[PDB]
Amino acid sequence: ALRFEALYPEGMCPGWSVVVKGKTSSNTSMFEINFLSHPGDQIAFHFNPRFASSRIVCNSFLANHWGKEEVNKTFPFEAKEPFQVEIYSDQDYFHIFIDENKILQYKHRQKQLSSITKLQILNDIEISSVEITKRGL
Amino acid sequence: ALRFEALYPEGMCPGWSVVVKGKTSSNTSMFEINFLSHPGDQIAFHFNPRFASSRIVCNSFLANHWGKEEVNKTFPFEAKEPFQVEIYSDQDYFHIFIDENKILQYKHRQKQLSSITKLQILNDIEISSVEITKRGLY
Repeated sequence: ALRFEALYPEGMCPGWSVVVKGKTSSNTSMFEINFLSHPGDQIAFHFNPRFASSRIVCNSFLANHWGKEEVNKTFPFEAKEPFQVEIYSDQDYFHIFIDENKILQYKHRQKQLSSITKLQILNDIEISSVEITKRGL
Repeated sequence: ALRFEALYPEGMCPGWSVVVKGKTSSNTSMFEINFLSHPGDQIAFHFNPRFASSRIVCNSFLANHWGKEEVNKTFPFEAKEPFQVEIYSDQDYFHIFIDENKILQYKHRQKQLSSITKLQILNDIEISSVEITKRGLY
């Protein structure tokens, strides 16, 4: 289920911060935040907290398939408790901060960062706020 | 051209704030912020600062035509300089602020507030931030 999507045709990578605040209703479900590139809606970065297993799965969906999963055991989420996820990209990585602490970085596989124009948030997250802000200046 | 669009299928009206920061590139063009209703991306609320004449036009496209234009008495914007515009909706109005100071209110003409699922930003605005936030105690 699509919960939120933003489109910024000039490109939201690198140099933009994305802050998502909300909470997850179920202790067994999951949500994802995807950064998509044009053309073809390829997933440059897929950030997928899985509450049933208490893992964050990250990957990219390029050339119509997933690549190698990067699985992180740092899981700063609890069902029904508000959280804040901040994502920023520089020339080389996506950086994830959760409740103000650094969690992981994900190295770019899609190098056409400026073609990343869409932010998509799916599944079990009740969104209270999305903020997208230019920082690379 | 389209500068930004956001979609929240659960309906971003009423009880949501939208905060847009940016500046114009030209001294004499215009930009607009539209709230769009589902289905059909219909223009429930159109907010159009026009820098050539220094007028803000607000309107809706309903029943197949643009309604009566509401032209604001003042124009607090300056071209080529950062600004912060906030739009908040309750049961009766869109409320518009600049630098957190209320500019105008626009009475809802589209009554299907829950069907307003898209925020669209067009034309001469170099966006630096968009924030869309649910009001906690509505």
